[PDB]
Amino acid sequence: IAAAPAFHVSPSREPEPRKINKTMVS
Amino acid sequence: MNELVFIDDFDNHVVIMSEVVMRLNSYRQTHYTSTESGGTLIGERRGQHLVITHISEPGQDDVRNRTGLERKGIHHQQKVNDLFQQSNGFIVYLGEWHTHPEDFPHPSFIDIKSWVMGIVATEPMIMLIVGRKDIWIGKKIKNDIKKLKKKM
Ligand SMILES: [Zn+2]
Repeated sequence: IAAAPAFHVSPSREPEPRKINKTMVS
Repeated sequence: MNELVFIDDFDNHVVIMSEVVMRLNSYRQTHYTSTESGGTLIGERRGQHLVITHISEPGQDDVRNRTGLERKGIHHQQKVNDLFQQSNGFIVYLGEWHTHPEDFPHPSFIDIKSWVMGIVATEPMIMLIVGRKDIWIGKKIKNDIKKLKKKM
């Protein structure tokens, strides 16, 4: 219900897996 | 321990599913000896909305200290790689998360600088900080970052 608006839009597909940045410092 | 729902100024929803919240809160730095934990945020793009379905978790491959974290493990990319395969390209990398040894957290100058230099946000991205008592969550578009609001 609170999250329902997000699930009322069809998802998007992406072509290939994302390349995450190496060494994420924080 | 149920879902968390956050909204931006355009009422674009950012949904953190209940299993993700439980995994995140399991790394809260509740003790003074607790080191920092973190990983990747993985989920689904549904229009302008985002749904966080999975996270990558810390491993001994990572450098974990009390107020510092270096997400280096190769298993983080593999989780993104495998979830992309199982979902036929619907569950994708969406951002980064880490913990803070404070009750109600806010990003530091090192957190902000590393996010603008680390995450590429041609499409919307999410940053998350797991505090001892609550969560800070922000959205990234290119080089701009803005805190989300908890949905009433
Ligand atoms: Zn920090």
